[PDB]
Amino acid sequence: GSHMDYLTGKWKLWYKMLDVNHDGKISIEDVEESRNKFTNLHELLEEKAKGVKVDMENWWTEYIFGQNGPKEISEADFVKRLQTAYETDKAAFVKKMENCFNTIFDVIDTNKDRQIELDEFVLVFKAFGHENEPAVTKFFGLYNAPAGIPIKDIVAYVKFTTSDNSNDTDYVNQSLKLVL
Ligand SMILES: [Ca+2]
Ligand SMILES: [Ca+2]
Repeated sequence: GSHMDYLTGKWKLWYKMLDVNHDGKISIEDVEESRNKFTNLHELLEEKAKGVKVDMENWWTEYIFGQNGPKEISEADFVKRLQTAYETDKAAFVKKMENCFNTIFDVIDTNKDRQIELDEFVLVFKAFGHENEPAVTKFFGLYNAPAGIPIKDIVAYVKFTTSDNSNDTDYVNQSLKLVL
């Protein structure tokens, strides 16, 4: 239904952000390119960087790939598995999406002040291959928190990945059509 058609569009858009190497699959080269450029661009040294790399890779294997999952994920396979999950238990699906973005936004939280500064936010996109800096910054401005968007803005990506309502004012859906 239309609930699903609007959601399918957001899920496909979210797939293109995750596919860092624009090859139509989610694979280990995506995990490696994103984690390597995240640590390098935060001026991290070898130990703290590898610890950040373990954290990034655990996020991918838990919330994207899934245990007992395929080695590579197409967009079709990605939307098929998210659709099946939403149809079987929506409440559980929302919780998993909450748990997902809670994990990643803590990685993005580099100073650990439990908020997402402008610098932390532009760099996760830059690490994930997205260099539209005026569009990331205008995206940041939409949340009226100039010096710090609190990490309970995973509720924005919860809306983006779980809401079935085409009427929502979704700043994530709006700005990712500009950044990527
Ligand atoms: Ca890829
Ligand atoms: Ca921070």
